Amino acid sequence: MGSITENTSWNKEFSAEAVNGVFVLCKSSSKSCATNDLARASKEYLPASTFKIPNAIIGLETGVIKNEHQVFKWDGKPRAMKQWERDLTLRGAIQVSAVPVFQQIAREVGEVRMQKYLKKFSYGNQNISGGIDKFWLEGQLRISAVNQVEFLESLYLNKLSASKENQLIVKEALVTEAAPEYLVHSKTGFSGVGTESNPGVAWWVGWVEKETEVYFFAFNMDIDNESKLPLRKSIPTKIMESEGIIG
Ligand SMILES: *C(=O)N1C[C@H](NOS(=O)(=O)O)CC[C@H]1C(N)=O
Ligand code: NA
Repeated sequence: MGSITENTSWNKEFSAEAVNGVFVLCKSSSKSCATNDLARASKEYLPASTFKIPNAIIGLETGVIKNEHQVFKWDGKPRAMKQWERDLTLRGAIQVSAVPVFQQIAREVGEVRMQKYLKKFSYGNQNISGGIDKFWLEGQLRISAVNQVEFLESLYLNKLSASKENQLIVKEALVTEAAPEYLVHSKTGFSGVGTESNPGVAWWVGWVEKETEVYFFAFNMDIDNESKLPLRKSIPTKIMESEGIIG
């Protein structure tokens, strides 16, 4: 990233909901990004389910995921959310955010390869300690909104250290809104409600293509009650609607 510039006009969307959080928005490239909070833009948080993006790429690159038509079969044993109790494609597993599919991917990738790829991707603090199947859920890995937009820009441009076909496969799995005039790729996350005096984090990260332009975005907020979870999309959506990007 080049520079990060404060835009105070976005604060109103946070204060109206009593949300402590940050939005980072970059037109064309991470050369120039805007944010409501310079300090929070670079503060690092657990990635939670946003980690499915690098994890999917690493799974493909290592051959743990064979291709985009692989079916991750459900063994019929209880999973923590009922929407995960079914056979899933890669896109299906990302869209329903099926943690156990990605835990098994991570186990098969292994610590050595996982560390190597997070270094190649400059992914956050690159700290995978805490258990190979949970470091991004409750371990020591942390990433900022700025770093998310840098990582997503590389993915958009096919510039990550991975094959172009594998980056294209994961990008297809990340489409969340299609209109004739714009296309959104994105991923949500929610670490949990945290503990006393130590809130969890909620995320929405991605990019928007409109006309011949591209906008990279990353939102996070502190959260201690799950009723507030939809704000992770509604606050940044309102900002991007106000900017004329979506809608
Ligand atoms: C990811 O953050 N997780 C898996 C699943 N994600 O759905 S979300 O992206 O809509 O928040 C549920 C929340 C969370 C988890 N419990 O691990
Ligand atoms: Na939501």
